[PDB]
Amino acid sequence: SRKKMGLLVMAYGTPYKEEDIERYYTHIRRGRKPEPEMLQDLKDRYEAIGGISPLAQITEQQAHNLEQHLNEIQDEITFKAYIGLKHIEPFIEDAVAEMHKDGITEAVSIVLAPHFSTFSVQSYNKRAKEEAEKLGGLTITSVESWYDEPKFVTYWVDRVKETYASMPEDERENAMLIVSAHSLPEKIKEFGDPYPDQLHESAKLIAEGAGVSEYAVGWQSEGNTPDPWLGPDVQDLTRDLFEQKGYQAFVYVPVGFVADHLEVLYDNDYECKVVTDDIGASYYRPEMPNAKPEFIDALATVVLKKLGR
Ligand SMILES: [Cl-]
Ligand SMILES: [Cl-]
Ligand SMILES: [Mg+2]
Ligand SMILES: [Mg+2]
Ligand SMILES: [Mg+2]
Repeated sequence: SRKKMGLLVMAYGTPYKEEDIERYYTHIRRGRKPEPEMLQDLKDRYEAIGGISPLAQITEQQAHNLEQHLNEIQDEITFKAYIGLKHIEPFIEDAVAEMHKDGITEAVSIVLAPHFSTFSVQSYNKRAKEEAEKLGGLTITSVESWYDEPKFVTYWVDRVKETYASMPEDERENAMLIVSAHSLPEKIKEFGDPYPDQLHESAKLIAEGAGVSEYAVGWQSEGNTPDPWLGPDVQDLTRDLFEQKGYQAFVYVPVGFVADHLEVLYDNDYECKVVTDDIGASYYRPEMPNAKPEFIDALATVVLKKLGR
């Protein structure tokens, strides 16, 4: 009696093993293979964060739990999850072609990145729809953003509350909250890309809900191109804020990311920790959503709301 629908879960993607590093970054670098020294460094970074194997598993677990949960909280639709990635197989097109072959005719998509941007989200959705249009007989409704879903805000608000609560007294009174997301080229502004504003809005909503009056907005993990990228970078912001007010502790909320991957386990947990360790301040970074029940419910609500349920 249920209506069959495809659940297209898209994401950036991650290597499955150390030997994937080369091709994964070549793709990210738009066809330019990393030099020998860079390849070695990347391997060292992944080893330092506990290994690669767990990365892709988080995404698979996210897609799977979301599929099971949605199927349990409503009784009108039966969802079937398909993972589509940008930088490694299964690619976005591959997932769409599979849904078609399996007989899916109606699907709903969601990107594992809360803020809309013309660079990624719009591109992912555009590519999924074009593949479906090319195959025919299949339509897709795409979630464009969900950073403002109350349940998602609540997740971070609660994590931040716990973090400040566990803080000593003299730290709680001189702590700074830094909310960040993946940095992108500044040129996106020429299209009126709401990306920057959505990050600032997430920061305001999380700070307000947690009761934190002192916070800043930062970017991280910027790529390497001649054109300028959104700033300031979390590393510089941390130092700059310290040099002007001398905070004793920094709380990092990489709201732009949803899992324990390299741009949090290393770009925050290591690179940011280096700076805080250097200035003599305490480092804090709340648990990422990953595949936890609270997060999966938030995502389920996002999907159902998109479908008018
Ligand atoms: Cl939407
Ligand atoms: Cl949006
Ligand atoms: Mg091996
Ligand atoms: Mg919206
Ligand atoms: Mg970097």
